[PDB]
Amino acid sequence: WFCMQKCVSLVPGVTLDLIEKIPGRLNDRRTPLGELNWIFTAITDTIAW
Amino acid sequence: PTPAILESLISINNKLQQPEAAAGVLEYAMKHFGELEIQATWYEKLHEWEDALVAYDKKMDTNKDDPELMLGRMRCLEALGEWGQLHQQCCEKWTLVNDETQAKMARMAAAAAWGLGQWDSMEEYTCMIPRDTHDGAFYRAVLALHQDLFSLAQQCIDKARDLLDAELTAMAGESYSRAYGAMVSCHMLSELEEVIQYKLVPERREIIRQIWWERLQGCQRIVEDWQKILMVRSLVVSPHEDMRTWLKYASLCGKSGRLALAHKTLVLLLGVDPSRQLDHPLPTVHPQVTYAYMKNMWKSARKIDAFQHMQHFVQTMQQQAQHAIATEDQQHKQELHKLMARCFLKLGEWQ
Amino acid sequence: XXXXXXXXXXXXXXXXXXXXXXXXXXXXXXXSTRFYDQLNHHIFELERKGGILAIASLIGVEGGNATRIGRFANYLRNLLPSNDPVVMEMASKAIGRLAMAGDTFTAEYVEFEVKRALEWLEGRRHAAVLVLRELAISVPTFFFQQVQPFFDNIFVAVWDPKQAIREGAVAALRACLILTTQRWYRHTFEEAEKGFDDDRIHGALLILNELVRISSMEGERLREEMEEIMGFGTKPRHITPFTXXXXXXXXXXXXXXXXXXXXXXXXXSLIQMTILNLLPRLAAFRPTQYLQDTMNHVLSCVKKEKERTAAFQALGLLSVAVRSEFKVYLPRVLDIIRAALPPKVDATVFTCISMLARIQQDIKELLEPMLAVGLSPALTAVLYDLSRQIPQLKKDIQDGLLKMLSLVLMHDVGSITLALRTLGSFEFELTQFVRHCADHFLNSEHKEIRMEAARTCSRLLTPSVSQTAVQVVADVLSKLLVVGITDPDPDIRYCVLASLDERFDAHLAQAENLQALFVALNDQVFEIRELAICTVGRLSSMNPAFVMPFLRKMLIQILTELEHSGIGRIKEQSARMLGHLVSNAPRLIRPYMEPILKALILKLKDPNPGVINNVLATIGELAQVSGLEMRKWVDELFIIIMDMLQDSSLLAKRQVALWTLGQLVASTGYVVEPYRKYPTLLEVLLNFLKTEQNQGTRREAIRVLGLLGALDPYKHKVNIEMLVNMGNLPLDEFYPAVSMVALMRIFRDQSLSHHHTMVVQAITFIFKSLGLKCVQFLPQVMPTFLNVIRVCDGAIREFLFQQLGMLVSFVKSHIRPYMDEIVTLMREFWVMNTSIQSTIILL
Amino acid sequence: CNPKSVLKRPVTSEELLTPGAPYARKTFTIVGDAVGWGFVVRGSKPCHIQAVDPSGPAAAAGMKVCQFVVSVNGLNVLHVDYRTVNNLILTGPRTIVMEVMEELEC
Amino acid sequence: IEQIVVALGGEFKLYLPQLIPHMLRVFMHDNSPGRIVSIKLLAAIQLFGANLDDYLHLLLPPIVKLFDAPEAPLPSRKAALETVDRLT
Amino acid sequence: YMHAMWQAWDLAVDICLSQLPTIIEEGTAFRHSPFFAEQLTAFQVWLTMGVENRNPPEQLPIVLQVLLSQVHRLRALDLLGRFLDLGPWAVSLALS
Ligand SMILES: O=P(O)(O)O[C@H]1[C@H](OP(=O)(O)O)[C@@H](OP(=O)(O)O)[C@H](OP(=O)(O)O)[C@@H](OP(=O)(O)O)[C@H]1OP(=O)(O)O
Repeated sequence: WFCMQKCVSLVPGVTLDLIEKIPGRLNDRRTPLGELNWIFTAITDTIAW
Repeated sequence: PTPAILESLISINNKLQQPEAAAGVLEYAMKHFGELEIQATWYEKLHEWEDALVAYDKKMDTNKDDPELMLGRMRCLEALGEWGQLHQQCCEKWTLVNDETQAKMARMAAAAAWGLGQWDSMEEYTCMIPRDTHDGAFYRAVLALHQDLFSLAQQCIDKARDLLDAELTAMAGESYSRAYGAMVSCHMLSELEEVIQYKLVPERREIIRQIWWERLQGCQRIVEDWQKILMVRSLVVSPHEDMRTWLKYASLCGKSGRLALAHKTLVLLLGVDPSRQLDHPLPTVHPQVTYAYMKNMWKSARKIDAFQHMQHFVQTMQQQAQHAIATEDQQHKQELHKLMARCFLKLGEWQ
Repeated sequence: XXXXXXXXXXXXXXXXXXXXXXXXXXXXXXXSTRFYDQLNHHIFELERKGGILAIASLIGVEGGNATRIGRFANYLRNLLPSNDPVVMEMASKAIGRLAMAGDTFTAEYVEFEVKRALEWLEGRRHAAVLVLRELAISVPTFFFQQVQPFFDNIFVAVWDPKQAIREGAVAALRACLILTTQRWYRHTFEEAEKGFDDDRIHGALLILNELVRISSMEGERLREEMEEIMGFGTKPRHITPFTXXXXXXXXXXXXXXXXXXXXXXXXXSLIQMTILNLLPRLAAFRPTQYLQDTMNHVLSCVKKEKERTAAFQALGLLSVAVRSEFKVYLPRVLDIIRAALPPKVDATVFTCISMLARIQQDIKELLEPMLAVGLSPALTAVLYDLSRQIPQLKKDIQDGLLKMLSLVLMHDVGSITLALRTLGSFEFELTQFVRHCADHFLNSEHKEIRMEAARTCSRLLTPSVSQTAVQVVADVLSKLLVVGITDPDPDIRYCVLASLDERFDAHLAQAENLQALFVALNDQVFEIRELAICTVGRLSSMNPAFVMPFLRKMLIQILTELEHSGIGRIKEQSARMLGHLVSNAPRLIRPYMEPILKALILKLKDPNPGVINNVLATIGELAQVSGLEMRKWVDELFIIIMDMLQDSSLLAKRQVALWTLGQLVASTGYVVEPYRKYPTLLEVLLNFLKTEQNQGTRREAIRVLGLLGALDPYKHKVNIEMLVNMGNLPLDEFYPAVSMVALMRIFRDQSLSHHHTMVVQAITFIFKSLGLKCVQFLPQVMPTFLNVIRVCDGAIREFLFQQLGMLVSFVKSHIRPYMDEIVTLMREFWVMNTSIQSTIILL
Repeated sequence: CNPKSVLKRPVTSEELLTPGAPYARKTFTIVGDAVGWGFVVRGSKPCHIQAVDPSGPAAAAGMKVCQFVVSVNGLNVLHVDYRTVNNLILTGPRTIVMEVMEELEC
Repeated sequence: IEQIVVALGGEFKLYLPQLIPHMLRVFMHDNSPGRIVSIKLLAAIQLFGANLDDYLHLLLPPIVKLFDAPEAPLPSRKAALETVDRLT
Repeated sequence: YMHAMWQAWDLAVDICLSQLPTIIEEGTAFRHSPFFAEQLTAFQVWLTMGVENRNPPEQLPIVLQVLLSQVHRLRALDLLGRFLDLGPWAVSLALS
């Protein structure tokens, strides 16, 4: 969804194909993919509270 | 043929950017009129600073000391860069001098103090320079950056540019060549702007140095112009922090037939005097500097000693290479081989 | 633009009229030409004050032009011969504004008024005096052009029995003798002393004072300052935002003045006023008999009325000039001051008590009546400058002054205004007052009270660890932010926001305060919007967790207004706003620099001047922020900017063009190589030095030649017949050849159109006089002459064909090579038009 | 020989401090300029004025070379080093309040 | 326009930026008797819905100038106010 | 949907996958996001003027999430203690 918004102009050279091939896992918080999952959990729990 | 005519002929040639013709006029004077008719000012116009100093020394020995001959000889000393002798003549003669010559003195006295790095003397002299002059603004802006008065520095630079208006406009009218002198003034002003950034932005430092290096190579290879520019950059960059600048400078001094200045420069970079300790071996720290010293020594006709040093140096180099070759220092090894190669070639041609 | 422009014209013709002239000047700042001349003529003939307001205001702002000068000069020349008072001085101000316009006709207009002023030397005499006085101030050079007529005519005309001339002509002589000193004096002293030997008193004294006052500025510099009554170590911002005979005769000057002060004691108010002005300045040059003659007139004038104001001014100068000998008359002066104050004019009395110290412990007792007088701007200026010069009891001064303010603020509107201005002007030693001032501004419907109470509280929070003080500052600053967001009057909102400086950034970075500031970034007023984004950008280091997400959303909106809004003003405002963001939040913008720069380059390649000017100022600020990441685009922006630098057609100012180019070369480090790529760069930048008149622009054009380095002259060389005619030929041949060559140059280009008739009449006469030797010139003349016939229009065609006929009659057989072209010409331009038919048949 | 000394008076300590006799004090307020004030103080104990720019604002408002100072911008600097006074004037405001001893030709 | 908005719905925000320049010119210079073409364009903006998110900063100033202008007629001012109500 | 924290999520994503060209192609080491660091900085700034019983800090649940790692655990444990010090009202919040 981030790659479908108008805000992609701010990051040229970011297509869906790069999102498919994002490295990491959803467990390892030291990887790039696990970083986002960890951040996302914090942001959502903050909005709710 | 008259001396006045010959003098005017010389000044005309310099304005027309024909240095060789004006030199020929001095050769004519030498033959047909000898030496007494040749004033020292003629050498000054021709940029014969060595012969002008000899002339001003001969004149100041016989004739009693005069304001005009003192300023003429002092002007020669600043062009040569003999800041030691130039500052000695200043300190000796201040109360003995009038306020008119005082204003014609301080512009040269401040240059000498700045060269020697005595900032208290430099402050005294700069105040004596008139504010209406380009130099008066420039030297006030320099003592601003020494005291970190950034706000006042920028102010003084702007007035300096304002005073360069008159000079830039006049020289631009009659060819680019005449405008070059003014162009160098703005060069030094905009370099002083990039010293304020250098003192404020640690992240910008290596960029500024690269810009400085590329800019100086576009500038003309005249030794006077380089000395001015290097003295400015030396406000925040010691010569050790940028070797290649001062080595290229020494090479120009060598090519221009001023090996004495080249020697001083190289001694300052080496750290010690090999000239004094002839028996000792040359220091290996900063090898590119040492190599420049040896090829200078060869030009100085100490060619048996130079050759011997090169044999010692290459043995040191090849041992310093072998023992220090790890995987890490690969760029250093590649530069050390490029050096050793040029060393071996010099060895051969010298042999 | 015509009907309502004439409706408000009669409105301003018939406070309200000055505001209608200021609004007309404000409308002239944005701005047909014929209708403005008719509207000025409509207001002129009718009233006279509004006509001068129409003329002078437009000329200054819209700019003097040859059309406007030629027309309005007749209007000004008609007013001067006969006019009313007050209107005359307004017309003289319209002369000064015209004379300082800086036009080519200024030389003619000024010397036209000066020559007629000398002819006169009563609406004629006083008009010439006001013209010469204002021109002497504004234009020293052309005022000096007639100095010998100046002195000779004026020393006759001054001593006529008139008052308005004596007031102005001495001020004109003042402006003249100052210009003479810095660069006549014997003829001045002779005619002045001849006049002294009661109309002929107060004028000679002023002339003698001019030689005394100019010789010693120490006397005047004290009077000039009393009438009116950053840091060098600061680090500049890392991103630069866009931007003899008068001393020898001085003895007789006071000698004839010491007797004049006794002679004209109470003869013919006006003379006593000028005496009490001059006496201190003469005494400051040379102070006892001179002092005794001064003291008799001065002390007697203090007890009297209508002079007490100027008397203390002279008395204050006398106390500074005459130090020790004045101490005898201290009991006299202090008794008059102790009697003058109880009645409460006295604003000057305090100013001179400050000059009396400019001391004794008696002043300590003098404070208790001084403060009991009341709050005045003179009093608090004195006590402030009193603690500067003599800080013996600075604490006791602040003790009484704070006690006075406390008595006042424990308790109409304009006094509370000035009391707050006092409270916030100079330093003090304040909790209840500020929590009580938080009540006053909220509960005041007066606009000026709210605006000043805001300025006061923001100044009094300069002392900004105790929890109570923090909670107080938090309360006050929350109320201030509410006023800065919610107040209807946008001036008050702007003042409050501007007052929230760096000092408060520790408090502004709180969540609640930041939520208010965000609302403020959508203010109706663009200027307030600009100021808010600057504050939030500055806080992006304090609380990045809030500020950095919000500036990203704002950045998207800014770039939306740029790209998608098709409107000049909105795009101009959007670029300006992106300027403040780049400068204040460079960390945020660095990752997004390539998108922003592509958007801006696209705006530069679009087919309003202020939009391009703000876009260039933003790109320049991006240069420094980019930090060598913009190199790939440098060659693109260099083409664009060099395209915009050359020629004056482009609306965008060269100044900002040259400034942004500087910042690119500087930050990105493109040196020497641009000279090779763009060789005209050195020809463009040395052309500005011969063309530009602005200093700032010329300054940049040098700073950019600096950063680009000094090119070696050879590297610049790599980057880039009339005498011969005579050298060969004899003179009898040379003269035709040089005549022809000179005619051929005119034949080409559009210059021929102006001189069509004369050029060809010459060439024909040349060929006729030569004979058959003209055949030589045929290959030159014919191809041009035929192409001239092709592109000529109307009447000239017929004439050219007539003269071609003459040519052909002379050339005769030699015309064969060009005959084919001539036929084609004829074939094309043969028409049924009777005129050309007869012409061609003759040919 | 590197330093330059233009002051004939060898020492003035304990002579200034005594009231009256050789000199009469005066206070000079000098406004800053675009390029600087133009005065130098190089007195060890008394902080005498070393030189004054003849074209500068200071020379216009008196400020002769042969002078001594004891207070700058209010603060009394009668007994400090010359370098310390140079720090105070630069770190201070643009306009400087200066007291000049102004010896009366003695 | 109103029919394209109901047809596409969420996908209209891709094409709205092209139309914005013309809509902003309508407000600046509307000579329609009683500005009834403005009132119609307000009624359209109500349909735009959550499409206006990324472009509300563009549309809103014209709408705000419309209902604050005293010279403008009362019908067109009520239409602007009711539009802001809906969009809220 | 219109909460301010959503804007932070966009920036976090932007910075995280602006490195992907260099991570995939160049093989650059993935630098971690400053998000959690900057959020603790905001909580610290709040504590400075947090004596009053104002609106609680938005970042309290983030401080909890930070405790799970070790990278920022020392800083969080410090700040969390300083917060609890403020009063018993704050300890009640941290327990809720
Ligand atoms: O004067 P030379 O003895 O012939 O030495 C030259 C000279 O070097 P210096 O800077 O010491 O004078 C060249 O410099 P230029 O003055 O011509 O600019 C330099 O060339 P570069 O500037 O390209 O380095 C060249 O070096 P190289 O052989 O690597 O091309 C080097 O030659 P030697 O080191 O062999 O004497």
